[PDB]
Amino acid sequence: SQQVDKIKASYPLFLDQDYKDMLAKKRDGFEEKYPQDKIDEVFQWTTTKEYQELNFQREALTVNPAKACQPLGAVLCALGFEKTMPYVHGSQGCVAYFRSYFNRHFREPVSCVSDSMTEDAAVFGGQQNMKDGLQNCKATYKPDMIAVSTTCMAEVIGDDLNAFINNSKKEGFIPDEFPVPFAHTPSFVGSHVTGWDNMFEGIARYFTLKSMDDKVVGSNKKINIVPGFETYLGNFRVIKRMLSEMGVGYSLLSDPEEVLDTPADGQFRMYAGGTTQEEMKDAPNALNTVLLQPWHLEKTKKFVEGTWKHEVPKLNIPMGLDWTDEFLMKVSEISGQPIPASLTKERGRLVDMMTDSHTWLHGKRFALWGDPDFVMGLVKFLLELGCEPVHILCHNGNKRWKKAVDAILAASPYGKNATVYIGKDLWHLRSLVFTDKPDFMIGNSYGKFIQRDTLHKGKEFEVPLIRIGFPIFDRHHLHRSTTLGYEGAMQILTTLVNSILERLDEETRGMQATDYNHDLVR
Amino acid sequence: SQQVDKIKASYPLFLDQDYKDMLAKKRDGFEEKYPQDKIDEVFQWTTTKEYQELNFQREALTVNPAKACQPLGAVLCALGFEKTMPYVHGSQGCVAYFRSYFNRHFREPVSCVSDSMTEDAAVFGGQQNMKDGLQNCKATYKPDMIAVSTTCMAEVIGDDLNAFINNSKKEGFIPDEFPVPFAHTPSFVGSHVTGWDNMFEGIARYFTLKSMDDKVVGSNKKINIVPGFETYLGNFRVIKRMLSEMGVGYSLLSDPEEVLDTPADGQFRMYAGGTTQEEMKDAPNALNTVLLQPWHLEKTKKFVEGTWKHEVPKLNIPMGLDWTDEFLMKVSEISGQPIPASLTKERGRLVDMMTDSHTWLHGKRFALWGDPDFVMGLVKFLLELGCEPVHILCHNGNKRWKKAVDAILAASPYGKNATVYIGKDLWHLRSLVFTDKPDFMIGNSYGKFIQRDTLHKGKEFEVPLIRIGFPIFDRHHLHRSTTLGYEGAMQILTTLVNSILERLDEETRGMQATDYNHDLVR
Amino acid sequence: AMRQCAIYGKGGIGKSTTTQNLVAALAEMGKKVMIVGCDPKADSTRLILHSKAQNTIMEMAAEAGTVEDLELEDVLKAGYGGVKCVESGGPEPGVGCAGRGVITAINFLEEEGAYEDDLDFVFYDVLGDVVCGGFAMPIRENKAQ
Amino acid sequence: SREEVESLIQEVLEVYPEKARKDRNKHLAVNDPAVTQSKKCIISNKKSQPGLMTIRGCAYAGSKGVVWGPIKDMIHISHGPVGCGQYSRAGRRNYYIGTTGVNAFVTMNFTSDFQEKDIVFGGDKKLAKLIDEVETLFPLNKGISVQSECPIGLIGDDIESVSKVKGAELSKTIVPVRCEGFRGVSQSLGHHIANDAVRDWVLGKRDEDTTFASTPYDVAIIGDYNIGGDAWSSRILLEEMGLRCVAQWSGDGSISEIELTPKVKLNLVHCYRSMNYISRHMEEKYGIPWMEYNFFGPTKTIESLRAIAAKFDESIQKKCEEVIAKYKPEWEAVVAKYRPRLEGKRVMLYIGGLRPRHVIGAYEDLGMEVVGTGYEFAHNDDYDRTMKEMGDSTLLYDDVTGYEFEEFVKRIKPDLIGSGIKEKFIFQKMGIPFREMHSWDYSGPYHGFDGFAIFARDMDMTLNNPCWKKLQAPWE
Ligand code: CLF
Ligand SMILES: [Ca+2]
Ligand SMILES: [Ca+2]
Ligand code: NA
Repeated sequence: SQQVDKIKASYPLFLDQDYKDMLAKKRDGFEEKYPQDKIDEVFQWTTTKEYQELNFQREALTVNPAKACQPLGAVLCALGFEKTMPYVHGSQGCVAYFRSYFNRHFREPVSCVSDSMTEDAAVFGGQQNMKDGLQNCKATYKPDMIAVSTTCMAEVIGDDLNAFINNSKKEGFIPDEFPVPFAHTPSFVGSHVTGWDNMFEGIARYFTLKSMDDKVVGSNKKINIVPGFETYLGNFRVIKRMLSEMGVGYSLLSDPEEVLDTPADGQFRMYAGGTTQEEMKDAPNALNTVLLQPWHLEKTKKFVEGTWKHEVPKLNIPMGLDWTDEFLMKVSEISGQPIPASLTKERGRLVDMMTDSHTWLHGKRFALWGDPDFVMGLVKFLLELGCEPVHILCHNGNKRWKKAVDAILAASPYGKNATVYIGKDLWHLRSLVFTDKPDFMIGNSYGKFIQRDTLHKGKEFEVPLIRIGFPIFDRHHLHRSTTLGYEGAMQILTTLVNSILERLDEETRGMQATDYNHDLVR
Repeated sequence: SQQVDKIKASYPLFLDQDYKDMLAKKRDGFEEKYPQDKIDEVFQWTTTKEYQELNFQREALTVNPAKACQPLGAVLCALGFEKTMPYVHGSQGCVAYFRSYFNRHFREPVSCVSDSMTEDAAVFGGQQNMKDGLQNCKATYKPDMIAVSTTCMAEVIGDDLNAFINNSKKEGFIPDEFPVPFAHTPSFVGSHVTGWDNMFEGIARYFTLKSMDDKVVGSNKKINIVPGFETYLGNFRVIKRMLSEMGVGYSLLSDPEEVLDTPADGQFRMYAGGTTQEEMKDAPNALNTVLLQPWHLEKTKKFVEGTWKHEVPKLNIPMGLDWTDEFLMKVSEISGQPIPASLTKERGRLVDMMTDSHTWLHGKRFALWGDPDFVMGLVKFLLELGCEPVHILCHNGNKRWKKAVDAILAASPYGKNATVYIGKDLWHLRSLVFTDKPDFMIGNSYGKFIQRDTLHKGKEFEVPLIRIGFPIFDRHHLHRSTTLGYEGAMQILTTLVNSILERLDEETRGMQATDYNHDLVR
Repeated sequence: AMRQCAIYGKGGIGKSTTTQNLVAALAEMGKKVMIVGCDPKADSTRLILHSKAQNTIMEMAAEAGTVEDLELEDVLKAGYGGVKCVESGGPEPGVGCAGRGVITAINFLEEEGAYEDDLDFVFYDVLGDVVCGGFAMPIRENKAQ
Repeated sequence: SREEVESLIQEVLEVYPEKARKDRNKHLAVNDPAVTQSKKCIISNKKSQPGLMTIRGCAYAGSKGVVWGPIKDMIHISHGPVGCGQYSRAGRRNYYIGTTGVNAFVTMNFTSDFQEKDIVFGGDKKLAKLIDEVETLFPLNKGISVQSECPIGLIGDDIESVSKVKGAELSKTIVPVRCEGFRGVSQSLGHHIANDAVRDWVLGKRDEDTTFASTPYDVAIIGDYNIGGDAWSSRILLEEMGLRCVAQWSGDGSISEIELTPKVKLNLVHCYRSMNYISRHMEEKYGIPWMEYNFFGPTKTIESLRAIAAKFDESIQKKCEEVIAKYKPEWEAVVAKYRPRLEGKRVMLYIGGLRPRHVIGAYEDLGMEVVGTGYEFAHNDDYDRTMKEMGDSTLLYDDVTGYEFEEFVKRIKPDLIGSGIKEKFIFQKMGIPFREMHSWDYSGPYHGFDGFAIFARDMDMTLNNPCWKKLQAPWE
């Protein structure tokens, strides 16, 4: 039943007595459900060290991964180019998923096409799909460039992107001069960030490989900036703001900030902003190229160093105090521009915030996950805050990256209780937060199920989630945030200390029980 | 007892069994405490409509006010002028409180002096305190200006600021040309915002009253902006950013943003930035003067309109969509500068956010309090979001202001269940959230005690607090936020929808009970 | 537009009579005027109202929880030629500062919207025997130019 | 170097006009542990010079905020305009157990919110009506106090009459306190005014009542406002020692405990400054002796437990040693962990009237040295108890000025500073670790053995925090 002036949605509608009795009867009569005491017993066992050991020896089963597949990254990279349509050669199912995944995180349209290869292409390849596909796409959506990547089906059957595109052009399906950069992006190799790297290097080689004799390093007086897989709009923005603030000429290669944030003014803009084709062509002429997320830009780095001849600086992602300082100093060194008073003051304001909040942050324990560069930047800043990054998980991380992170940790007393995990998933992390309970978890929306699981053991075992990363689907507009630079550090610091204070307020809200510590001032 | 490797602070230390037994014995043996069932009975009675009626007929007692006294506002206003030292003529206790109050909100030093009038000044006045005070202050702290206000003791005994300062100069305690603007700021009249208005008009008259024959309206081509009592650093900032973005010449009269946010770089800066004396002298030469918080700038308005001859525009505080649009259009009209593409796009981005979050915001009920301009701006934006502002409380509001707010409400169907209360305090508001329960409260830190109170009645009666206003002492760095313009609307919208989603996640986190609605995507 | 005037003078020399006839003459010639009595004797408006004694703001304020409990309607009365009349009144004999009582009353008129945008003149009839800081407050507070 | 300090003082004083210079020179001194009569070296408890930015508060803060505010089951009215009560609402962490707004009222702000008409006509009738309203809406309050703000005495209100009349009418204890801010020269007179108000309107209520069963081990904790739980972590030790704590003045205190205090056998004074007044009175009137103690750090706590136990029979002295043996391994573990991290570090302190000298032992238990200390409003009997606790040639400052404190810190260069909220952010910007020593920086308790662990942890987290190595941009 419903009271017209107080309509109930699923929650709390199904809590009504008649629904509750109905669900009880459904269970008892037809679910042949395990007895509740048995369920409690197994649940408890899943929180033990014995279960954790069995959990960590898994070799074939993966549960609740913390990574996605290559083409997702290729699509995001492509989205950052002017009037460019991401095109994934292969099965269409993948494209419905890539779009939906980004639509929920950015709460914005996400354009991408597929050439719908089906069972009759599984045997002889998708050459015809590519011919008709490129023609239909250019004609229908009028992009000025089509960036091609692939689904696993096309990779497994061996479709040759280069040949397929050449033939499409040779036979007139699309103009010979129409830009169609491409990249093989197998989902069974690496992860979504690997797809970004592959797609980027593919677009870079398309516009510069054959014309390097025309380039002169440093002739355009700019600094190229390659962002990598980035899902926070404030990150593209803060980098451009700091560089402009320094009077540094630059070129952001793959800039999706405009297309991932169009205004709702009466018209739908399929395309907006983005790195121009001319900027890619001219890139070799820059003074140098800075990679913001080097751990997932290795192929791009080999091409930029080996072909463009840029002395790519060995810089970590600009997250936290030391690394933002290093990024600015290097940029200053390469461009010849001094670091201005405004940035020096911004730095000092972040330090002020750190001195003001250090007492609540000191010794707080965290479990965290995400992509490699983001995870190590988070780890570095946590150390700078006097916090303890106990469970560091990067499903798509690698051995060399782990060694680097272990070195960062060894350089700080606050890194003594930390352990870096690669190849492990969120089901592994779940055991860690039960056996060696931290104070909070810093991760994406999938972490909400772990919080729910810990609360079930008991309120005192609950590990609250602090949402930073990708994807974030259960909160609105956090994709507008910033995690890079002094601005990103201020935002993360504010989020961490207030998450601590919110939880403390929750624990001291008990009238005449725990409210003796429900302080007005903190 | 303590475990050296897991030290416990008050919470949860006192939860240990030995402390718990000790507290039980203290109570039973010497507190002659009312029986727990009697305490429950009275608590319950305090949540009823019967108690609410008795509560609303109070005529002499005030409980948990939502306003402060005049000089607090005079000090904040003074703090916004270059190398200016706030000086409060009267009792020193007041100054220890004003500083501490702002120190806890901004987490920054707050400089201000007193001339320590004591009992022997209560009979014959504080003329000597003023002479020695101004001399000692100028000599010791070297300000270029001393802005004088007063404590209630000086007001009650009738000290004549004008005469006291004139004599201090006449007798050589401070240079005759040394600027010493002043204002009487009685704590028993209006509130802290009235003190801001009084102090501002005092400084404005000091620099322009006697030289008006030298002024020509519009000769300097700028637009003056008077901010009023403002405790969010992002508000001073967003106004300057939007005006500069429009290419509009302007002058921010009382700008404390630099002094309330100095960097921690090794040195303490007692003074920083601020409106210059030259800017105050030149102010009458502007095209016009815009008051950002007109409801507490009435005395300033009379002086600006009557003496400077500026046609002060009838504009509401620039909060929410419509009012930010109006502010920009008026500024565009006065300066002749068009509204640029960047601002038009920012507007459209706020509208996009509203369309994306409207389903979670629709019909949400709120209780809220704060200063008059801030409160009406919050009310207007809530209406724009499709929310219902049920309990609107402004302790320091007035009848004309209430009529204006009632008109804003009558202009929207979403304002039908709203009631505006003036002269009422947070004890009155507490009854309202128990008798006509809203979904959330939007207010300052004092609201945490109301949330605690509602939780005691039951988890289903708990009204969570959303912190926006002043002062905010139990969370860190929220004073860096923005509530004005499109930027402030985006921040408030994000905070409101995520407060709703956080609470929904809390209510659906029950394993096999309410988690059927613990959606990964919202 | 609106001019703020104050009539100051010793008591016992017809000052209130002259003030009310000056005001009646201005109303007669078409001006919008408001008379605010600021004499503890509260006899600045009887001739305009044809009354024996107008309830003062101070009298009514002492009976209430807060001054805002008062309604302009009981305080402000229209008399001859439409001129508006108010009496500040004073605190009880021997206790308050008569001057602060006058400022309290004027501040109330301000908040209550008594100063219409219509008004051409506002005349404060103030006592000027002993010119103490109290009776000089309308000057110190720019209540009248 | 004594010479260097004397010279620092004179250099700093040079910025002052003549009058302020001569006066301030008497409130600054170089310590001499041999001195017993502090007046020979420093003067105190005098008015503050105008415009110098004293850190001091007023008598209202000393009465309402310090002494009376903490009594949990009484309703305290901040009588006068809205300011005072709002700035002091829940700013001091005087902890208590209760159902706020029902049987306890510490964190609430009750006020008569004076408007202009209240100044003109006086607020006695408003006060009387306010009291009836309090009685109607908070029926479980067990007494009311009237904390006068500046205007009360200035306009001639008679709050004593109102309290007497309404008190008899309602058969309720109503205490008028003349703590107007213009009285005295700091928070100090507020304490004295408050102690006298307790004495005159509350303390003798049970003078003729013999229903309280007393034991020979009954004591009262005098002068511990339970900041962050300080009194509870003190109380636990005294009771483990076999004593019975009848009352706590006034942290987590009830009006009944106060009224029961005249039945105790010994008054244990922690804060000498704020409550020596009522202590002397109880000895004079009831014959109850009182003694000073210190629960800051293991050395002082052990010494205090032993001195207190010596006042009772052998059974208490035996339990005293059992309690000391129980905690020995706990504080030794705290020292073992933290002293090596703080050994040799120098601290400069500036607080109110007790802690500036009372915490020295705790710092020394961690191998730290207090190179400077001073009080906002201490009297000379406080400095008499201070010089012997401080090292030779250390700096002392009474009612220090903002300017002075900053200059002394720049020269001395302490590794840590322990002061208040108005001082905190100034020094952090200078890169000097800072710990609030009034509010314990929202941490605590610091009293007793359990409090020592927290104190150590706190001094360490702040002094050795990684943030202090980052104030200088590397391009500088
Ligand atoms: S020394 Fe006097 S008792 Fe002390 S704190 Fe000052 S007021 Fe109060 Fe002031 S803060 Fe404002 S101006 Fe009056 S109301 Fe109150
Ligand atoms: Ca959107
Ligand atoms: Ca700060
Ligand atoms: Na009842």
